[PDB]
Amino acid sequence: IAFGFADRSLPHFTKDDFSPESKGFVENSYLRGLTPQEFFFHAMAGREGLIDTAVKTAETGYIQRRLVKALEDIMVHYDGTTRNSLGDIIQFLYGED
Amino acid sequence: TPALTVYLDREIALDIEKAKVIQSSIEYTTLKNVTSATEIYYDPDPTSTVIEEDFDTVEAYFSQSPWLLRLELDRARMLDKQLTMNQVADKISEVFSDDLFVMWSEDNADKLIIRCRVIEEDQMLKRIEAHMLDLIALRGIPGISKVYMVKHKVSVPDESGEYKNEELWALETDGINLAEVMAVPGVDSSRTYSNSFVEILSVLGIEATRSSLYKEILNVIAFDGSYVNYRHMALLVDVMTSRGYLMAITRHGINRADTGALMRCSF
Amino acid sequence: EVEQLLQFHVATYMDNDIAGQPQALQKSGRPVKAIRARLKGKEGRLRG
Amino acid sequence: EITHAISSAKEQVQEIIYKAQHNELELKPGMTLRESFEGEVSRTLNDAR
Amino acid sequence: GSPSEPIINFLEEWGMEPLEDYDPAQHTKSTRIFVNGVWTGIHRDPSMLVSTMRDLRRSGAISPEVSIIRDIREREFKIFTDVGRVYRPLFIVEDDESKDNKGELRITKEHIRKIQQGYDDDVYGWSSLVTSGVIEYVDGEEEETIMIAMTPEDLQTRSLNDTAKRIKPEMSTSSHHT
Amino acid sequence: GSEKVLIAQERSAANIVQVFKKAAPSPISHVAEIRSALEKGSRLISTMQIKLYGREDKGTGRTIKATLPYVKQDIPIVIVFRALGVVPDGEILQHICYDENDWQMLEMLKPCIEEGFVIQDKEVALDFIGRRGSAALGIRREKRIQYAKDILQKELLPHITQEEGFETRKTFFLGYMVNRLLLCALERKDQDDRDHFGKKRLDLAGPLLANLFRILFRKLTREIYRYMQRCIETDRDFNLNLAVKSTTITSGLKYSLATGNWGEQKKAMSSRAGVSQVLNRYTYSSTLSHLRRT
Amino acid sequence: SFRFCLECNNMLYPKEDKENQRLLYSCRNCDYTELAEDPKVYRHELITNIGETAGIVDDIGQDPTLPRSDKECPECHSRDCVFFQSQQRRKDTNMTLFYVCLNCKKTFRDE
Amino acid sequence: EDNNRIISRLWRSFRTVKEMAADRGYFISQEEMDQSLEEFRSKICDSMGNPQRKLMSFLANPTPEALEKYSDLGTLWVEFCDEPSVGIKTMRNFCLRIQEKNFSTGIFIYQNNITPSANKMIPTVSPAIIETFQESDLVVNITHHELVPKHIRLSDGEKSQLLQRYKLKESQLPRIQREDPVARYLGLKRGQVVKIIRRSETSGRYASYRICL
RNA sequence: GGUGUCUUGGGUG
Ligand SMILES: [Zn+2]
Ligand SMILES: [Zn+2]
Repeated sequence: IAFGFADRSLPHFTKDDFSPESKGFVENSYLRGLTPQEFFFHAMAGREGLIDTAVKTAETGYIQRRLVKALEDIMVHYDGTTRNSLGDIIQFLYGED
Repeated sequence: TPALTVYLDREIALDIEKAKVIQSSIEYTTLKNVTSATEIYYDPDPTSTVIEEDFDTVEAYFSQSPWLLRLELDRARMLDKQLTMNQVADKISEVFSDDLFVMWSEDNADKLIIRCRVIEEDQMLKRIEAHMLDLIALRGIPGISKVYMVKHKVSVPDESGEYKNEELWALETDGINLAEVMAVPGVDSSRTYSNSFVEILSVLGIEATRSSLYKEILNVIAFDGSYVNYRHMALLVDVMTSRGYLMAITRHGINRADTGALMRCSF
Repeated sequence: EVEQLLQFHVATYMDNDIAGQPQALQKSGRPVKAIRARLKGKEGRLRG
Repeated sequence: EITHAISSAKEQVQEIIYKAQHNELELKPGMTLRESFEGEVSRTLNDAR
Repeated sequence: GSPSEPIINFLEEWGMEPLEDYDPAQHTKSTRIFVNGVWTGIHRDPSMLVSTMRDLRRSGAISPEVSIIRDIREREFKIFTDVGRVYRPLFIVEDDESKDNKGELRITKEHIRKIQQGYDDDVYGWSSLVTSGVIEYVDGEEEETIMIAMTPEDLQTRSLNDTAKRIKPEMSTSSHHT
Repeated sequence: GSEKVLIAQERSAANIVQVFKKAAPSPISHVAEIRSALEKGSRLISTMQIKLYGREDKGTGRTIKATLPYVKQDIPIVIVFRALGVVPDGEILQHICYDENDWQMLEMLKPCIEEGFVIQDKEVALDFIGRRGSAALGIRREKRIQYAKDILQKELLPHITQEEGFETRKTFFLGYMVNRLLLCALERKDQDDRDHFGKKRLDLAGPLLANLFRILFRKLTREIYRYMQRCIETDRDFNLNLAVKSTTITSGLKYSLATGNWGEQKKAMSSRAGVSQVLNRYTYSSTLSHLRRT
Repeated sequence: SFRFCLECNNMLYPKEDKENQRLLYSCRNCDYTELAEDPKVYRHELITNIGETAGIVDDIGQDPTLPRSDKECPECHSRDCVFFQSQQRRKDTNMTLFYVCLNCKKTFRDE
Repeated sequence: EDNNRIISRLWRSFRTVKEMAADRGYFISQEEMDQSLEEFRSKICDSMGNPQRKLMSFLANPTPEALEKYSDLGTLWVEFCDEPSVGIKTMRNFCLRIQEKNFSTGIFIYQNNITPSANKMIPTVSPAIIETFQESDLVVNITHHELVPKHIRLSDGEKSQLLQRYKLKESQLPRIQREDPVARYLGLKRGQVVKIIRRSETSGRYASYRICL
């Protein structure tokens, strides 16, 4: 957990405190319950996960669209070769086996 | 993050001192890396000096412009890089043959110093000082900013034919220069590999480019334990290297083919 | 002036995305749906 | 047992902090003293959990 | 939002020196005073100025929504009366280090008795608490400079062993918390 | 007949200096940016960056050049200190250096002094500023000076003051900004945090309606001018109750609150959308949350 | 550290008195030219430490956010001191600390 | 000192050049293959230690197998030039000497740079062929790299056989650039087809074919 | 026998 405040993670800590509790170690379990500081740090981490899930899916879909458009015209032919729409050879035998 | 994997010759590959010497040989150091603080001194008489330390040095170096440069070289920095005063002064004179006259204190001297002379001249000294500190090379391949002493658990057969692990020192490096590092003595020239397959294409050809491309894609996919069957990535790398050069998966790559207009427009 | 008005009307009848000039606008403030805009994009003819 | 392990890890982290503050930490290749400190602490706490 | 005129007047009264009387040959230690992002002067001694400003805000003389932000490493004193700042209330721990009342909450059971009654004993609501100096507002910038106890029990370190209740943190690195 | 709620708008604070790092293939490395606004009206006025040209080990000239509004090319800093009325480089440095003992900052200030050594008086530097004011071609020097002097007086830190005879205060703020720039450039302080919530403001119904009403009322006054241009020609007394078309402000407020597009109707594009939304009355907590959204 | 002109209040630049071979300093605005004391004409540093202990003020004891340590003050044997790490912000800097006593305001270290 | 390094690099380049010539089909004496660093220094260097690059220049004739197979394989000339920078003068002399003694192919290894004016004489000297390499490029033999499989140029008849077996036109083959380091190393001309046998983790062995651009 | 077009905001997968 970065020092979002000046030299501390939260305003309930002192400056330049590198202990596990200051920088986001949650000592409790879910059964026992998180403290307010631990609750906030775990919320930051879950928010990071939600942002990642929301934002990476667009890059992934773009990548898969580009791959499909690049490889869409490639078919195994009756002579065993793997050719594109221009008839150009990509592999003389599919998968080399 | 460009990086090489420099396999060493077997005799070196087991010994650690030899591997460290090769490491020192491959890494790039500039005069910045061993310099503490540079001055500019007015020294009106070449045969004399206004300074009180280096008078003996130049009286022992004897038996142009009055502008002097007195740059200092820290001790431990030389010690850790196996660098002395002699090699540094030789390298400076190698590229500053006759437009510069160099005085240098000795290595055992209580202060490690270098003095230079020019042959209003208060700004050519500044330009020369900047250009020396920022362009004088000492040893190694330009483009290799860091070198690491890494350990690889290769599995090779024994003299009984049974496969046994074997613990060898190899090299990893920041930055990329495949052709020049491949030439450096002590390196297994037949096994150096780069993570930039454009470099592979420029140096080793297109088939090696295909191999490197498959290796990178397999690494990225199988990083987390996912397994994609071989033939799919083989097809993907065969499409990218079929024309003889690297074809990117973009409009700039896909739309330079000879296919019909309707395919290209549909994308 | 009038021939250039003709040139501009003919141009924006076909392509209303010309760099470095205003766009042919409609009464409501929206730009005109040119033919190129009909043909391009996720919602254009080819992909939509 | 669990709380003893967590206390042991807190003591280890405090010792790493003392070593870093008194200039005694062992650096790693391609890695800064602060990045080495952070990597060692993260290793310690992950193994504690 | 709030007018900046009373802030400037108090600063001029209490000792702020102007920038038309500025000479960096002498003023190597002086602290510069910003009001709404405008540098308006310098002071020889920010301590009593910030103390007096905080007492004025906690007495009602200054608008309760006015930021009073001292910076110590940067030798700055920033007062904000801007509109649009987000703020939240906190209890005020007695911090004057001179009386037995030091280190515990200024709010007591008399204040809660008055709040339940609904009037003072010669309407007592939230604003009366804010103006009596037991709760104040802090925005994000002022939050940088304060030391907030998480719960009223955290104001004192306890000497337990409850396998069910969660361990309230040790807070051992710091010898004495203020 | 439709319930509408105004969503609070989040914006960076005003009148604060922030210093930013830059990217590797950029000659500019460090940028101090300040936006200026007045306590009355709370409206933006002008923006003024102060960039640090020269990369690490590249871009040999490590000068610092401001970027004044209404000028095309970036002026060196000593030039603007001279245009504001402090020519001697000693006074510029002293306005910059509070502590003579420090040496690194004074060592990083020389290339600026060298690139702006030519000027020695206020008029010539202020013309150098004037030659860039992006105006028409061929204005003579004596009034090019007036245009540039106007830029140096107003549109240069309007929050400080826009009246004449107080240039020293603007010079002092320039010195403070330069010092923060150098502190960020010399690694003696970390770069300013864009996401810090103390450096942000929330615009509720008040300021939003203030902005929209200001726009629409200047519209109304332009209509009043364009009517009093005609009717006065007739040389008649007019009672002004037929001179104001009241439907302009009403239609504008209603259009903005009913569509959400915050701006004039013909500028729906380039205007913020969603400022106003249909109040969610599906359940009680949804209403309570929607009324407190940002 | 280059000085400034005693008359024109600009800055003096180096030059050479070829008839005496002594480094003067020439005003590029006025004609005044004085003798100098220090024959250094330029300086450059990369391993610097200005800002090591400089990030301290007199009233740093008044900061209620600084963590307080139990180190003994070498000066006044005071058992209460606030402490902090290097205010320098470079990447390779140490994590070694600095220690400020609240009694004498003398800075000390754990060395 | 640095002289040892220069001599060693030159000897490595010479060994690479001889391996190139033998790979391309020319006959090389078994003794000149195993040329050692010290024996090279003996036959080339001086009392002062500097090397005579005019003695490394050799002459190669087609091996009878590479004549029965590649009927268009003539005689090879390989020259290490002495001028670090090379201008139109040296290329003029080289082309005059190559046409003067009807050498089919001329490999021109240079040190520093080849100026464009000199570079322009390479294609206008038909029917001979002139190729150039830089010494820095020749230090490592890239065909010894593990990632570079063995390339074998097809003959005209075998290229025709390949095209008819697959019912193919030339433009429907995978391709290799004329500037490819392994195409440059092999002296591939436009239209010639290499056969590339390579490791296959699914089938063991796989033969690929590329045509030269 | 024939139930129109575009943007803004809030959600579901
Ligand atoms: Zn002067
Ligand atoms: Zn003390």
